[PDB]
Formats: sequence, C-alpha cells, structure tokens
Amino acid sequence: NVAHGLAWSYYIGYLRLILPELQARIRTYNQHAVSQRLYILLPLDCGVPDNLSMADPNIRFLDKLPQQTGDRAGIKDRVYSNSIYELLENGQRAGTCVLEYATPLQTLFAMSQYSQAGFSREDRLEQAKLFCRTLEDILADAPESQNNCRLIAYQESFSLSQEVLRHLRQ
Amino acid sequence: NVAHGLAWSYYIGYLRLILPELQARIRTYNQHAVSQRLYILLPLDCGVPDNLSMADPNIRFLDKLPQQTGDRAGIKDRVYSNSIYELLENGQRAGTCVLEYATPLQTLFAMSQYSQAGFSREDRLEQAKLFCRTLEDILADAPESQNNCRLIAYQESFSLSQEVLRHLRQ
Ligand SMILES: Nc1nc2c(ncn2[C@@H]2O[C@@H]3COP(=O)(O)O[C@H]4[C@@H](F)[C@H](n5cnc6c(N)ncnc65)O[C@@H]4COP(=O)(O)O[C@H]3[C@H]2F)c(=O)[nH]1
Repeated sequence: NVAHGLAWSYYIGYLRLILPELQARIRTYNQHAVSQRLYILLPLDCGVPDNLSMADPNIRFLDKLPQQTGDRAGIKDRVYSNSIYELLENGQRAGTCVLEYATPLQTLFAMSQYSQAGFSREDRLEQAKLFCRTLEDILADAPESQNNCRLIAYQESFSLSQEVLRHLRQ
Repeated sequence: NVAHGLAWSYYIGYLRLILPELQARIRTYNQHAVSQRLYILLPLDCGVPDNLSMADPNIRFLDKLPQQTGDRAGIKDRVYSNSIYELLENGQRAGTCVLEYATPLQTLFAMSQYSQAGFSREDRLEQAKLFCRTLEDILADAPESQNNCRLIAYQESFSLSQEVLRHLRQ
C-alpha cells in the first residue's frame, strides 16, 4: 500500500505542476530538436542511479531546461529543474528528450533497507508494479497529461537507451 | 496508512539530505543571527499555505539560504532551497530561523479532494497525526537529526508566530 501514496505524491507534488508548463519550457529551449514529452523511467527493480549516464553510456546528458520556480509550503522560489539527454545508437544521435527516473522508486528501495520502515525487501517488486499501475491510472484521467509524458517501465544483455528509443520512435 | 509512506518519503528524499549540510549552510549565511535548527510546521488540519506570511503577518520572509544541489534520479543539479524568516512580536524582531511547512501535508489534503485517491476527507486529521507520529519516530533514532530540526505540530484567537517563538525560546 505504500506505493499508492507515493504515486499520488509523485503527481500532486510534481507531475501536475511541471507537466502543464513543460511544453512552454521545451519550446523556449528549442528557440535558444528536443521532443515535447517528459520521459519517465520506472525500473521495476527500483535501482535508480543518480547519474543517468552510468546506467548506459549511450545516454549523454546535454543540458538543463529553463528552471521553473514557485513558492511552495513556505519555500520562496522552490526550483523544479529537468535535464535534456541525447540517445546514441551506433555512434549516431538517435534522439533527444527530457528524460529522468521516477524518484519515489528510490524511496521504495530505501524504505526496504530500513527495518523501522516495516517494508520487506521481498516486496520491492510488487510495490514498484503497484506504483506504476497507480501512476498510469492517475495520468490516464488527468488534464495535465495531455500527451505530455510517457512512462517507461521495464525489467532487466539489455539496453535501456534502446528502451527509450523504442517509445521515442513511436 | 498513506501517511506512513509520506513520512518515510519526507525523510529519505529530504530531511536526511539537507539536515547534514544545513549547519554549514546557515554558518555561511551568518558570515555573509539565524538560529541553527530547521523549524518544520505541521498543521494538523493540513492547511499548508504556500506563502508563509499569509498565515500570520508576524512572519516575514527575509532571505534564501545558499542553495544545495546534487544529481538525483537523473536530474543534473537538483536544487534544495530554504527560506529564512523573522518572527515579530509587538513590532520587535523576536527571532530568526529557517522555517517551513512540511510539504507532504499538502499531499494529504490534495489526496482527500480526489475521489480516485481512495482517501476520505474525514481521515485528514488522523493521517496528519500519523504523519507527525511517524516522522518524530524516524527523527528520534536518526543520525541526521543531531539537534538539527524541531517539529512544530499544532491545532487551530491563535498566533502561530507565537507558536514558533515558543519552541524558538526553548
Ligand atoms: N522544501 C523542499 N522539500 C523537498 C524538496 N525535495 C524534496 N522535498 C520533500 O520530500 C518529499 C519527497 O521528495 P522526493 O523523494 O524527491 O519525491 C518527490 C519527487 F518524486 C517529485 N518531485 C518533486 N519535486 C521535484 C523536483 N524538483 N525534481 C524531481 N522530482 C521532484 O515529487 C515527489 C514529492 O514531492 P513533494 O514536494 O510533494 O514531497 C517532497 C517534499 F516534502 C525541496 O527541494 N524543497
């Protein structure tokens, strides 16, 4: 059940705030092409490396988008920032996108290690699936998600660069 | 049960990252006095205004701390920023601190309005209490919380500026 609140946290505190202003943020960057969707990686093993290039050398960080900021819960100018990556394939620039892991999967993996969290390591995968399932339902019936992001869930030769390219080509 | 994952999310994804580097961040600001603890507001009604001055005119935003940034889940240079407030009392500067609401309480209040979230409005208060109770337990046995933050839970004439001052004077 923990994954449930995390998916809803993931949407209320993020997806529903940056998704509406995301097209305008890519358009700016293009007119100093980055594709217009926010690609979200959901590894079901919940292994979420912080540096995306260490998961695959064919994913190269290129730049940051223009920051988005707002006052939130008493923090003046809270900062939402997103990175642009190029996807390479046989030495060729095959695509460019705003690409990133779903952070809460890291929370699930950290909750598993702490004994005080009452969350067993065996349950990581079932909660990862529940997290994806719930988030896909939240986005299916959401105004914010008007074709703004694509969830990339996968299980682990294996190329993830290829995985992103698969959905990117679609 | 949703509050449980939120408290653990609140710690793994925030408290345990900024708390260790918080003393060093205040010390910098002092040597261009801000008190050395991170004061976290937990309204049990889960009403979390974004601008802290609209909850009480005696809380005046003063400045931002030096930002803290790191690579996280594929975002290059993710930004953690915190605001410094002065607490006034009969026109007098009575205190200065890094003060802020616990954001997840906003998630609880948003989850209550959405029917798809399976979270009734009657349960807001019980989950707010469960959120505070869990977070107080996580911090009690935490290395990060070596006298770094004070939880300010309250229920609602009433002065909150006075509330913060109470714990501040201690
Ligand atoms: N004042 C303050 N508080 C913070 C901060 N960072 C974390 N917190 C606290 O910790 C909770 C869990 O953080 P998380 O583990 O990163 O999970 C996040 C993440 F998955 C995504 N997200 C949000 N901003 C993003 C960004 N900028 N990039 C990527 N992703 C993001 O939405 C979740 C919930 O976001 P919420 O805010 O609703 O709840 C948060 C909040 F209470 C911070 O900079 N300043």
